[PDB]
Amino acid sequence: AIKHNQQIPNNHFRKDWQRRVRCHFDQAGKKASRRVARQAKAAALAPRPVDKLRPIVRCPTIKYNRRTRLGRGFSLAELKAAGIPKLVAPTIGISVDPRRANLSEE
Amino acid sequence: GHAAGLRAGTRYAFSRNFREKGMIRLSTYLKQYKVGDIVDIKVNGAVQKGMAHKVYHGKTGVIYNVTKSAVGIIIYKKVKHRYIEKRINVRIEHIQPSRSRDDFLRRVKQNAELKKQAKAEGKPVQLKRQALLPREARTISVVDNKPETVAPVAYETTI
Amino acid sequence: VNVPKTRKTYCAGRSCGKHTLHKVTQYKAGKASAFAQGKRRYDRKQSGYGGQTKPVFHKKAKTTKKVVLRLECSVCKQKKQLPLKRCKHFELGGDKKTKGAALVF
Amino acid sequence: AKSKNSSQHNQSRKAHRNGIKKPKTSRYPSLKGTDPKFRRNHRHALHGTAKALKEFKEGKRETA
Amino acid sequence: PPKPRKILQLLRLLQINNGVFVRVTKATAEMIKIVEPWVAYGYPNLKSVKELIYKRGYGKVNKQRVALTDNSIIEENLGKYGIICMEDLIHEIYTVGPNFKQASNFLWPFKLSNPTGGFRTRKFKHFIEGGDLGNREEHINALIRQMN
Amino acid sequence: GIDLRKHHERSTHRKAPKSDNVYLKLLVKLYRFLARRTDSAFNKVVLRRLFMSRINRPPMSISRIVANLKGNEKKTVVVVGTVTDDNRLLTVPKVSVAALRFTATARARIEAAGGQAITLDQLALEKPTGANTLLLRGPKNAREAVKHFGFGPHKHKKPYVASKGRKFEKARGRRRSKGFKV
RNA sequence: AGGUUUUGCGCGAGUGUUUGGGUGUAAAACCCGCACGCGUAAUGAAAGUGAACGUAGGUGAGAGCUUCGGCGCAUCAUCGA
RNA sequence: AGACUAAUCGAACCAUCUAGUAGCUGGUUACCGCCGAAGUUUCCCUCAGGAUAGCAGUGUUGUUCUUCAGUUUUAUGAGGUAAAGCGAAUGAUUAGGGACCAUUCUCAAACUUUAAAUAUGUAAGAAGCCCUUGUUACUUAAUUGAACGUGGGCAUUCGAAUGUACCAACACUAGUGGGCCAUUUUUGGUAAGCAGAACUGGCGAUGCGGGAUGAACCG
RNA sequence: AGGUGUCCUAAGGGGGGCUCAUGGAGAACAGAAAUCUCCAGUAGAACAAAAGGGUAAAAGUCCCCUUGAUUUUGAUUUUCAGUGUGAAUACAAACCAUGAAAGUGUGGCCUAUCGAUCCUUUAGUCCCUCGAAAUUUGAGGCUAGAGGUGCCAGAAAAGUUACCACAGGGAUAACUGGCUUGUGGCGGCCAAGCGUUCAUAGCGACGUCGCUUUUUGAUCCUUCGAUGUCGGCUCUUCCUAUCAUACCGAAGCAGAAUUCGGUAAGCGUUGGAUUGUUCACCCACUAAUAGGGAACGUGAGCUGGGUUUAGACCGUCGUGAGACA
RNA sequence: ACAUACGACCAUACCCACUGGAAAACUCGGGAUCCCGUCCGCUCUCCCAUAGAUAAGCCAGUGAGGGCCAGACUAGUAGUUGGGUCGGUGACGACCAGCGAAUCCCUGGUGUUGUAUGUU
Ligand SMILES: C[C@@H]1C[C@@H]([C@H](O)CC2CC(=O)NC(=O)C2)C(=O)[C@@H](C)C1
Ligand SMILES: [Mg+2]
Ligand SMILES: [Mg+2]
Ligand SMILES: [Mg+2]
Ligand SMILES: [Mg+2]
Ligand SMILES: [Mg+2]
Ligand SMILES: [Mg+2]
Ligand SMILES: [Mg+2]
Ligand SMILES: [Mg+2]
Ligand SMILES: [Mg+2]
Ligand SMILES: [Mg+2]
Ligand SMILES: [Mg+2]
Ligand SMILES: [Mg+2]
Ligand SMILES: [Mg+2]
Ligand SMILES: [Mg+2]
Ligand SMILES: [Mg+2]
Ligand SMILES: [Mg+2]
Ligand SMILES: [Mg+2]
Ligand SMILES: [Mg+2]
Ligand SMILES: [Mg+2]
Ligand SMILES: [Mg+2]
Ligand SMILES: [Mg+2]
Ligand SMILES: [Mg+2]
Ligand SMILES: [Mg+2]
Ligand SMILES: [Mg+2]
Ligand SMILES: [Mg+2]
Ligand SMILES: [Mg+2]
Ligand SMILES: [Mg+2]
Ligand SMILES: [Mg+2]
Ligand SMILES: [Mg+2]
Ligand SMILES: [Mg+2]
Ligand SMILES: [Mg+2]
Ligand SMILES: [Mg+2]
Ligand SMILES: [Mg+2]
Ligand SMILES: [Mg+2]
Ligand SMILES: [Mg+2]
Ligand SMILES: [Mg+2]
Ligand SMILES: [Mg+2]
Ligand SMILES: [Mg+2]
Ligand SMILES: [Mg+2]
Ligand SMILES: [Mg+2]
Ligand SMILES: [Mg+2]
Ligand SMILES: [Mg+2]
Ligand SMILES: [Mg+2]
Ligand SMILES: [Mg+2]
Ligand SMILES: [Mg+2]
Ligand SMILES: [Mg+2]
Repeated sequence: AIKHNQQIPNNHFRKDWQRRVRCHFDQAGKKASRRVARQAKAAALAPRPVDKLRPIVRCPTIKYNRRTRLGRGFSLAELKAAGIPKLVAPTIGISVDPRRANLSEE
Repeated sequence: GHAAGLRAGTRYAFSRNFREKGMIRLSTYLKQYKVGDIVDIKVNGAVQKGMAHKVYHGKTGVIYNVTKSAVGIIIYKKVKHRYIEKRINVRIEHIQPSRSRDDFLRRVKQNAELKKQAKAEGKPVQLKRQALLPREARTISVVDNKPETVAPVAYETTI
Repeated sequence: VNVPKTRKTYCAGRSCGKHTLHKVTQYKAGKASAFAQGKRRYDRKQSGYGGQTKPVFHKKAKTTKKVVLRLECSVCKQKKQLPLKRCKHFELGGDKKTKGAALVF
Repeated sequence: AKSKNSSQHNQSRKAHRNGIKKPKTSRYPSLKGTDPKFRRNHRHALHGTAKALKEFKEGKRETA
Repeated sequence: PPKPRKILQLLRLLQINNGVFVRVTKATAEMIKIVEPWVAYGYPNLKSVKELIYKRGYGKVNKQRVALTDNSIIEENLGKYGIICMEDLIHEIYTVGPNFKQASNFLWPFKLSNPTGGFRTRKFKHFIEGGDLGNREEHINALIRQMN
Repeated sequence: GIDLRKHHERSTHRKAPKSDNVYLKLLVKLYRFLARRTDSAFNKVVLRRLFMSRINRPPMSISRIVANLKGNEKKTVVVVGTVTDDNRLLTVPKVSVAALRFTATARARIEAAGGQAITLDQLALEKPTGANTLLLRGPKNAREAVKHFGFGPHKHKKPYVASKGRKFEKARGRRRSKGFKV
């Protein structure tokens, strides 16, 4: 039913979409409850920090390798060099990642 | 309609006159055409190469491109609600210079001569053409011919 | 329609670039790779319980085919295609016509 | 149900509602579509004339 | 028809009982011959020209229909051609002068009324065959008195 | 009845801005008075351009101001529009520019060079008639939408396509190998 | 919801806070920043390559300005790079 | 007997998918102001429908010494209709006469030596004209030409009339895509308030005075 | 009124020589038609194929040489939306053909002779990709053809419904009405003849002018959210183109009987056998047994014989379901 | 002015018949080794320019010649554009404002011209 100089439509609305419409009216309510949960966690964890120490890693593609971010956990090679037992670091707020490997000394 | 190809209905338009068919006069090939000339298209049926469609037969246009044995003509074709520029490649055998443009060109040259002559002489002259004017007063002499009294004629003769 | 076995035409062989003598044959359509992407795609669509999945041309109006000549250069040894008009009883034999010969009954 | 086949009635009145206007022509018509030999040469003829006017204006030439 | 419609627009006769002055040479004569089934024309005299302009003569000033009640309007519009008063304007019309085109075009078309007494039984016939259309040569003055 | 072909035809040009900008209303009142009470044809054009919409007042860059300002120096450049900054212009000379708007980068650089970045109400003060002024207009047909106008066969215009790639408008009517070319 | 043209508005080679975080008079208002979307570069099927001879050119028209000799925005036509 | 199967049978009843689809029928809610149509082109498993162009509105912009025209005049082309012709070609055709020839009567949508009326193309200049001269890789035997120019000369009588109560361009989009009537020309048909065309004007979309009465007639 | 879906290595391209159809005259077989010679011969021949233009030291015919029926993409024309397809025109850059040369040649003297997406296949690209790296098969790409859509801008497609259904249409048929009157019916004009002789007592051929809407056609304006669709029975009224009755004129009117015509529609115009029948055809009576209209008058007046659903039979047709004024 | 070569318009120039043509030219002409082409030196090709001739070609004049060209008549006729509440049952016709042909018979004429080279 194309009528004029239009752009050819790409509206994927032929599958009874009205049953699966998710409206986020609780965006403000969820935010307030997340902060309440965070406050409770901090109070129970005091005086420990609410989070854990994580390493610096390089992003894994040619588009993003120019930038570094936070990784999941410290590799076993890093932990051994630092002089921290592998099963002691989790008890003192350090994140451990046995899967990660180090291919560079830097 | 049922048949709508080229040359349809050109039985008389593209033919040649009664006693001037056969060989084509060579003055057609010896005419010289410049860009900007105004020429009349008249399709000659004795040459079937490089014709123009029957719509352009009898039309007039301005030459815009000159190539070996044919010229390009810009013709305005009326198509319903607008005119369209049409560039027609037609052989020099189907065209001829328009005498209306030549008559204009002798007039523009002439107007310069009178204007130059008048300015040197010292009086103004009129350059615009003027349409026929109402007759002025005149006196008619009847010394030789006197008026003839004519009356309507009777039906009289049946045949 | 009669066509000679040889004709001298332009050869764009990057080494001749001019008119050379060509060997003229008739192009026969080769057939048919069973691993062409269209054939692989068609086979999987047909498989299953759907039935027949693509149109099957039943009608027919043309009684002829355009004859395509393959011209092979005598020097470059590369080919060149040259289609002709629709005709029946095409031949490359080149049995030349005779003018003014007596008819045979 | 048969209908009316063709009609040119009211087609002239429809055309003249907004007039039958010829397209406007500028001073310099397009040289595309002219003879290629003439067209290539005209490129060089204009290039030289521009250079001659530039030299005359600047001072290196006194013939324009 | 379309062709007579165009000619009546070129002669500025867009209404019924609308009058204009026309100098006849050849081109205007052939235009009027086409639109004879719509117009009646003749040769006006001095009284016809004079009474038309004094009573129903309006000027065309900035595309506006302005009554000619004093000589200032004529002076400020037709002054370039030596016409500075009503008498100059009337003289340029009655005697076809060099600036007849500008003087005639300056005058808005005359908006006359229906004739008092006229016309006659059959109006849309030629004046020769008992009608009104066509060229009543010098009789247009009698018609003008009725319609003005 | 009278034989007319049109009745009550309106002027096609805008006679008052559609903006509810109170400050722009004051500016139009000033230039209505100026255009009426002066013989300056410059005032009439400036009044007319104040009415125009936002697509008829395209932005101008300092580089385009600099390009046209030679050897027209000692003249005040007047732009009824927005003057934008150009990164590609490494240095900005001393210029006098009067405009409706200045971007923060453009105003800072013009003033840093030692020039004047004034508004159109300031311009009407020292130059009530455009005595030494250069009236400049931005590129009207540089808009993206104009690239789509008049689309048709053999028109070389931009189609309405939601993506760029070897697909979506490249096969038939775009090359002779698939049917024809346009 | 996604397009397109037009109108008004903010910023403008940038623009968009509100996925999220801080804060709060508490589903509001206010603040924050990394990425990201669109734009800034196109053209090829792709490998790929990737926009100044020149006051970013010449010619004609061109509102406006003019020190009255000229300069000439936008835009159109044309010959170029 | 396509009979009966809870008043239901050429496939029962109940609830759901389901607000099934419908190029088809019906309906679609205040006022005033301004502008205001089409039943036509091309394509379509198209013929009761669409897309496309045309007709219309609105919003603008370049401007507002804007330019042109359903017109005439002058100059100059094209056409093959009406009429005419057959002691002219082709075809049809009557009669006598002299030895095929000289005559004779009547014809042609698909014949013609001729040939109107109405309609129809173009021109009537500054984007022009004249003199000198410049550029080129085109052309010429050739600084001979062609095209484009610099510098000069022609001025607003700048090279017919009339009008300009239509300046030009752009964007977006509506409705429409059943038409009908009449003068003149004209096709099929015995004819038709029949079917189908060309130009123009009307009704549809339009009231008013006349034709007693009436969509088209007259004003 | 006709044509096309083909045909042609020449019937394409170049160059040269010649003139055709026909007519007259002449030569053994030889004659109306064989071949040879001369003269005249504006094309009256030929040009593949319909028709129309065009062509004479050619565009025809014969001879000589060739493949321009090649490569590269552009511009323009016709149909046109100024889209596609088909076809055509003029140039430009190569490589060629022909001719002494100027020149001509991008298929057929011109107007018809034909085909998208997808897929397959071929030619070219010394080319690009198979995305961890490399080689070779294989596959996919780019440019140009072919394989085909004749419903020819291109769906992949047999019937029947009398068991039927829905959305609609008076855009469209079957019944009335409306225009028309070929056809049906009826009436005039002329006068060749018929009538013992004698055109017109009575007829009237060959022609020709009309009228009606009681026949049937033609058309499709009204009605498809229905105007109950034949006939008969019953009943009323109207028309005249008068069958009878009233009064008259004419006759090939002696009487009787009969025929033609005038005013005139006041008043009548039947009982039955067969058929649903309108119509028809007989029997009998009668002054006479005239012709028509009123929505083919008249179904909330009747009847239901026919027509006109569903059941059933037969004949023909169909493989069959089923069809059959 | 005439002739020749190349032309322009392409019959006022063509077709038939009769008569005449000073100078030069054109032409018919004489021969077949070479170039060349034929059944045939007919045509084409080559050589001769002495011999002969205006018989033909060519040119000119003539014909109450055919034709062609132009005019007159046909004729303000045929036809046609616009108009009327014009005429007529109609077919058609007249008038108003305009345009406006073509036959048969009749008469006159029978090429004009350019470049270049020559001519008694
Ligand atoms: C008849 C045969 C096939 C035909 C082609 O594969 C038909 C396609 C058309 C496409 O649009 N998709 C369809 O499913 C099938 C091809 O062109 C012809 C030459 C030869
Ligand atoms: Mg002709
Ligand atoms: Mg050809
Ligand atoms: Mg299986
Ligand atoms: Mg229709
Ligand atoms: Mg009174
Ligand atoms: Mg009014
Ligand atoms: Mg953010
Ligand atoms: Mg960004
Ligand atoms: Mg430029
Ligand atoms: Mg049954
Ligand atoms: Mg039951
Ligand atoms: Mg429902
Ligand atoms: Mg289809
Ligand atoms: Mg409907
Ligand atoms: Mg539309
Ligand atoms: Mg014709
Ligand atoms: Mg006739
Ligand atoms: Mg004649
Ligand atoms: Mg004849
Ligand atoms: Mg004319
Ligand atoms: Mg539409
Ligand atoms: Mg309607
Ligand atoms: Mg009305
Ligand atoms: Mg030849
Ligand atoms: Mg095409
Ligand atoms: Mg060539
Ligand atoms: Mg041939
Ligand atoms: Mg493929
Ligand atoms: Mg294909
Ligand atoms: Mg089709
Ligand atoms: Mg079925
Ligand atoms: Mg049924
Ligand atoms: Mg049935
Ligand atoms: Mg019927
Ligand atoms: Mg009848
Ligand atoms: Mg009916
Ligand atoms: Mg109907
Ligand atoms: Mg009904
Ligand atoms: Mg009803
Ligand atoms: Mg009823
Ligand atoms: Mg009677
Ligand atoms: Mg009846
Ligand atoms: Mg009843
Ligand atoms: Mg039954
Ligand atoms: Mg059987
Ligand atoms: Mg039946």
